[PDB]
Amino acid sequence: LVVAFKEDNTVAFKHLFLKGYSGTDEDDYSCSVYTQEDAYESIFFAINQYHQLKDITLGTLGYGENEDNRIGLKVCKQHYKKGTTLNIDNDVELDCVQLDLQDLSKKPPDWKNSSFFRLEFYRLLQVEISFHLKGIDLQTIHSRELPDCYVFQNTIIFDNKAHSGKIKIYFDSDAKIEECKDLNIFGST
Amino acid sequence: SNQLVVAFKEDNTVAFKHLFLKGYSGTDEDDYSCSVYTQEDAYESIFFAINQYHQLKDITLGTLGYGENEDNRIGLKVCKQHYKKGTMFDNDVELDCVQLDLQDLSKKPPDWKNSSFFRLEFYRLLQVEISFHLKGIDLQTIHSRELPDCYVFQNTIIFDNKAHSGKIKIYFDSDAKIEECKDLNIFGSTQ
Amino acid sequence: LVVAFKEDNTVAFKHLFLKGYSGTDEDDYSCSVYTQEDAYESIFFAINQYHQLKDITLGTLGYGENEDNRIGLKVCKQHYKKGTMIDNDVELDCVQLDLQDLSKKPPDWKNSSFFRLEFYRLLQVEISFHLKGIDLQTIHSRELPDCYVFQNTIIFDNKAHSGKIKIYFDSDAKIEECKDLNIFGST
Amino acid sequence: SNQLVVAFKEDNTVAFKHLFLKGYSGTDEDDYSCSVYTQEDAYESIFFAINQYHQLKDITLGTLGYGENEDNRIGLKVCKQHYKKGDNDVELDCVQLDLQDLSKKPPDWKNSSFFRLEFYRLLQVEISFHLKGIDLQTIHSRELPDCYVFQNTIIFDNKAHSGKIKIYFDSDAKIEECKDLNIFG
Repeated sequence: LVVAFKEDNTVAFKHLFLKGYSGTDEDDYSCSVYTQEDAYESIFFAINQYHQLKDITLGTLGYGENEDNRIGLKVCKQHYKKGTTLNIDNDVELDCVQLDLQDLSKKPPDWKNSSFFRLEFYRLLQVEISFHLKGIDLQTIHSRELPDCYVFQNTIIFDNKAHSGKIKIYFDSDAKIEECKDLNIFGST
Repeated sequence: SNQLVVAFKEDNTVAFKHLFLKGYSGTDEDDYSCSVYTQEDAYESIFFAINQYHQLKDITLGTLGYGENEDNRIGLKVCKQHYKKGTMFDNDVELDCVQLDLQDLSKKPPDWKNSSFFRLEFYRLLQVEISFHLKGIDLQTIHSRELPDCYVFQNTIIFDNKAHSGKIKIYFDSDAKIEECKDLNIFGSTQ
Repeated sequence: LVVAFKEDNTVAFKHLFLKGYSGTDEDDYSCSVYTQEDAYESIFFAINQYHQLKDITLGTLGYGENEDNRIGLKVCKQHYKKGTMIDNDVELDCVQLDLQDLSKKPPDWKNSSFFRLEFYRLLQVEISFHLKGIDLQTIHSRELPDCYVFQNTIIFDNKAHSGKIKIYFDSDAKIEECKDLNIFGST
Repeated sequence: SNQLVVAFKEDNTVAFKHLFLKGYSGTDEDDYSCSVYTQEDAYESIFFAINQYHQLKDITLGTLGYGENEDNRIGLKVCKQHYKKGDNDVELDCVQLDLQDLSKKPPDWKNSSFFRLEFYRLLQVEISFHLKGIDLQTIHSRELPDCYVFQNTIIFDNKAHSGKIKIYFDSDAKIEECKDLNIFG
């Protein structure tokens, strides 16, 4: 459970998945956005970087299995419930979409034009992207005589819970040692 | 009973500085937010603020809406102070004002950009002042369906050239006050 | 005297004539360049900002008459004489560029043999010009007109020959009563 | 360690970092000069260094010149350490790039199989070249001219395998027996 390996990977993930990430966290969150375009650009950047991860990462990474034993990312949006001037009820509605690698690979990407991604920011509490990545620590392949395999449970949160006109973008990564699943490491062929 | 949350007033002001101040770095330069040292950057900053107001519906991430100004109309007021024309020039200062309605900004091309008002003579310019009202709702602390209180933001952007040193100091002031919502529409909402 | 007006103007001049000036000085010098392209771009930027000063400045400025009652900027270069590669012989070449020379379309000065620098033997390039400015806060109260003459100098120092050129901006302000002189935008 | 004009050695090394490290901010990131988090950035930074060496003549503001290697032929060496795919489990490949190879249009070297890196088993890439420089502040009087030989080395360090490559720039200056090579003028 090498803290350095867990930590060094997280920094690299912030640079890969957070559009415009300056290199240092802004406060408790990694960065923020103040406009609808920047919010959409940041959400779509994270998704497109996951899709193309194979040709981006400089690590010994691979896609990981999710709760259903499938590879892909989940996108959740929490909105205040609407009704029939201020058309909002305090009841929160949670919508989710699972995007498989085939869905992202499709040309044109039909997911971008979905009604799910037409956000209503005036009643939006947050958007949460979540995906799993499997990585190997090669500094222990020769030491242990069996590679230290890690499972990263990555989560990107676009928190708009303040409703102050700024969205705080958080990047969480939970690493856990695991056994090898014989999953393909991006670079190897 | 005090009902204004300082955090909500201040968090919104930070966001307005990002929306209306062109190139705003994220932190204030000194007592003023940012400065400009050329005529182009000065015009670009003036025009950026007006165009951001115009397109606010598609920019803001808050629960905002346009607010009725001092005289009950919708829109933003631009003002310029300048030493009156003379042989190199009390009441030596001349104050010209211009009220731009939502329809004036919506014309494509906005005819306001080509106005003689916006042809500034920087050698005798004291300052330019942009002023507009925004209404906002704190959803985190309403906890009620009807009777939502709204923060009335009395926003002002000042382009101070009173020093005449070659630098224009850009200030952003925002005065929040709790008020009745009074039937004004929240940008992303529909029925 | 009004130090604030002298210093506030120097800050503005650094933003107007120093290409890419970040807003704060780098060390004792304002900024530096590490390539020939950046060095040429910085020299030409200063000159072109002088030429177009009328449509750039936010102050109450005007061009200043040089020591010999002339309008324009002077550009001086210091190159080593053809050495090995006397103590040391340096070739100090100068060019005076009048406002009519800068106004000529196309600018023939850019294509001059003067501006074909040999950086391996270049000690420095120095751009110098005069600007006259008025402090309108001295006319706000009484009717006494306080005028200033700025003796501006931009120096591209390659005297170390270490691969970096240090760019210094000096400005000497002197209170000299104006004589109904031309100010940008006045009619 | 004699005739230690430390200022000249260090002033040149700063300028080298600006010429050969792509996007170098002006100050080192930590113990290394800068880092890269994507394969495209890693390739752009590698190729930027090589292309700046190729065009050094039209870039440098110093009194520089190319330096000869043990080969007695001017050029840069690129080395890559990879884990053997499958006592030594590391594989070291090295190439030399002549100035004629860099000068040919189109540069055929960019499209070579040597430059198709497998980042999952890559430990590091190392560009290494020699540059000769003269300190003109010691020839002024026509007495004793000091010639320096800079043994520059850029390292793209992926030994952590954490997804970030640390870029180190080294420069070893030595006063040598001045063999007055073309000083780009």
